[PDB]
Amino acid sequence: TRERLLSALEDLEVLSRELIEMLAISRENQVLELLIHRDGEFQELMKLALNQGKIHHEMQVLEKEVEKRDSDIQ
Amino acid sequence: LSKMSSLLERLHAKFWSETIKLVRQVMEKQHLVSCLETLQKALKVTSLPAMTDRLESIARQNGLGSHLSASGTECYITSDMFYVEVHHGENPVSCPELVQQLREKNFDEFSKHLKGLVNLYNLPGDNKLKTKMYLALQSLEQDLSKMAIMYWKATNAGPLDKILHGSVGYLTPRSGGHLMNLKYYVSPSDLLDDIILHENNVSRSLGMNASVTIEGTSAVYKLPIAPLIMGSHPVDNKWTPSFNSVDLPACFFLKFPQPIPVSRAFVQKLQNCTGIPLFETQPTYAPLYELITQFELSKDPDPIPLNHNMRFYAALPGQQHCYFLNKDAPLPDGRSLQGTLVSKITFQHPGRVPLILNLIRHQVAYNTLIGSCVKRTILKEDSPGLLQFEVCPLSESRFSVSFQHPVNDSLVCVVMDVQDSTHVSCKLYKGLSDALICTDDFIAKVVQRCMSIPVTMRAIRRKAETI
Amino acid sequence: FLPLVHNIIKCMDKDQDLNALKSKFQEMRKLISTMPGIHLSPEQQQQQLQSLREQVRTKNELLQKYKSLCMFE
Repeated sequence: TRERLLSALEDLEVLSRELIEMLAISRENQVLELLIHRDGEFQELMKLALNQGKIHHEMQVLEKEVEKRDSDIQ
Repeated sequence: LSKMSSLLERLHAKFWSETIKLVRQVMEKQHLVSCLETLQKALKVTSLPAMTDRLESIARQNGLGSHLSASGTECYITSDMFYVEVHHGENPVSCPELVQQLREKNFDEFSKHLKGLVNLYNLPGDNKLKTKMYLALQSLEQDLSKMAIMYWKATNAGPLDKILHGSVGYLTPRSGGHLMNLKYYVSPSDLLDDIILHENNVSRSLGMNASVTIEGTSAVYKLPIAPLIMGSHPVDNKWTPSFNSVDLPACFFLKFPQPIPVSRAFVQKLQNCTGIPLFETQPTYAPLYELITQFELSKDPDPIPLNHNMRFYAALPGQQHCYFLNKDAPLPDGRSLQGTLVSKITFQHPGRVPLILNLIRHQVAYNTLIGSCVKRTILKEDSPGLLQFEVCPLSESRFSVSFQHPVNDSLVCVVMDVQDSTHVSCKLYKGLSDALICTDDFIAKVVQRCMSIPVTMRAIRRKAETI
Repeated sequence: FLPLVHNIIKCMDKDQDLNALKSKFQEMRKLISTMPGIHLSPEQQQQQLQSLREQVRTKNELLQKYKSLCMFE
């Protein structure tokens, strides 16, 4: 999640920016439904970021395994 | 699709602490702010203050006088209701319906039975006559136990007999928004599901009810604020005369979840038995034949019109049936069985109710017999089967079924009637050169087994196929 | 990011910069969480998982082919 986080970052930031004045001019929900839509969206992303984190760091071990194996071959 | 505009607008608005600064300055220098907060209440995470705001949001829709007393205790203050949750009296019962609905996420039906007590206190009295009618309701409600007790005193039979062929019906208890309902009919075609045992832990929706509550009318009836039964018969009930009483502007009403296509004779049957007329105004009486069909085509409703066009079809596993009910027959009066649809039944005192129910019980079994022909099963352009059955009316809650003989080409005119709550006599007319088909005890047995017609029209054909 | 917006709306109702600061903290923790991700595509990660497994297996395969044969008579 690279281009996805920034897309989730910029959408949630400008939508949070959007909700500031609509509360201010009252003293809608179409912009609110996208907030929770991106809320449950981006909750997948840092979970998928740590999914990438556990996968990336698992591959670090595996290539450390085969480096010794190749060296043992070597 | 509004996100693309949301992505486009904020990107231009990007090219943000002044927005917070302008909002505070606009704040520093009614309904709609509560509107956005209430629209946010479904977005709030559950907690002690959030469900308090959720119930106060609910009470905004219910209209109740919102008072908070603690983080766990709340008091509902209105015209005629005062209970606490975790008038003219305290909370009648902290019923487990109220407690368990608030404990779980049943906040919607928390609002419903709050309005059921509003339905229990929707009287136009000066809040003194309201309680009096409610007391007349309660005196009626106190009576309602007695007949159920009385009939239990009369016999220690099953609840089905208390429902089918007993006094009153099944005394479903009232509880808050729940009213005391009475249970009166089910066919065994309705009763058997997938064979349901008849234990007393019965659902509050399995079938159809006779719900009773009071409703304040312009018409004024002398209703007993005190109970109407202080002396009681050994197996019957006995009603003392009214008055305490006063001229209370209401009548006790019997309510049903559905409109019953009832005969014209049933209307005068109910007009005579109560004394209070069934119709304050006359509707256009249409024949009972087209009333039961829409009564018996909408119980499993579909958006698509079926449009049987007076011919009915029965996609049965063993035989194939085609039906002619024959509304508006050449009867000697010139008119068929006309009728109306009813869910309001008026009665002044608790002595009126059990006799009306027998008339309804007489009336309802006739709807279920007739509408057993009425079906959604559409088997189409089938040359085998598709027997020409012509039902023809004979009298009120009576008819006959004249149809092509299968063996000969003659007629069998099966005179049929309803004679009690579920009792049905069966009669056989037949072509003059014809053989044995059935005994009517078998026909009464199958009707007293399921009281349907295409089953019988199969089973008669089955018994004719045997003989 | 949702509790930050909830804190913003509760702060403005009761009476922002700190919520934006922890939003930027979420941004930099996401930037830390970028080097696990689309650097090598996740579908391509799925394909090269089989490549690494085949590498391990063929390395083992040549190892028991070297060990297994009786080169002595």
